[PDB]
Amino acid sequence: SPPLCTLPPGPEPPRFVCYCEGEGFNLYVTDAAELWSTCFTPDSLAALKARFGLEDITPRFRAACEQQAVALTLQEDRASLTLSGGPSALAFDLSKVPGPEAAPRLRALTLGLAKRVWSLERRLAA
Amino acid sequence: SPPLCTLPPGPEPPRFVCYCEGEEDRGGFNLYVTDAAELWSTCFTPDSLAALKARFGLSAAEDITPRFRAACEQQAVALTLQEDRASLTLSGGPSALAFDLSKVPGPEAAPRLRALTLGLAKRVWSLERRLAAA
Repeated sequence: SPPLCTLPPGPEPPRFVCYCEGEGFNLYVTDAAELWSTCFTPDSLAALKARFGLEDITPRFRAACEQQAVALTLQEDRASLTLSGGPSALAFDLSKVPGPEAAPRLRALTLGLAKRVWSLERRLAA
Repeated sequence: SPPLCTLPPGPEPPRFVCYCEGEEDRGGFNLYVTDAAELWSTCFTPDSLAALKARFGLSAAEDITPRFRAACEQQAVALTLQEDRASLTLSGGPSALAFDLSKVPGPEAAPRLRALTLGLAKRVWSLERRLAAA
């Protein structure tokens, strides 16, 4: 079950979603109109783990999502996503994803959430 | 929590979401179907809702939401697209209900989809939170 979380974590309406993908591995955040991504190459991911020490990012991110310990800074075409939980706070630089690239991902994201809801509501009934 | 389902039912990747709104401030009922690119709605008026509920022998004070919820549960929802227009069929129950949908305009459709994506994610996070307990 692909981890994600929403911001603000309050009862206020969520204004952003943060999620991640396969370990092509990446972090994403969107306000559902624009999409920001870490945009990792397999080289720069290792560089990141190395700067930070490792060797899997997903569990740290899952852990921050559960704790609602994710911090988000957005200015323009650049974002930063911060993970608190582990030994060192983790920060990620994100760049805005061009519309034609972001678009099929946003489409797939929404349709995928819905299938998760339908499915989760099934399971919960059991 | 608000009823929805995805199509196609089964293991294949979803191409469409069906959901509904209203019948709580209580707002008029509408059904919405989307491929997450375009949005369609029942675009009900009070007259058209009465006329639909008559077309299939339902009453004015009757909520439609429970039957839609029942179609969603059983994945007994049928969809047609002329692109220009749509049909939705509910077969969750004893009697089938068919709906005419038209395209929702952009300046209204766009903010509804954003809210849908974000709302699902809240729902997912909350549901997945609510599930770990049992």
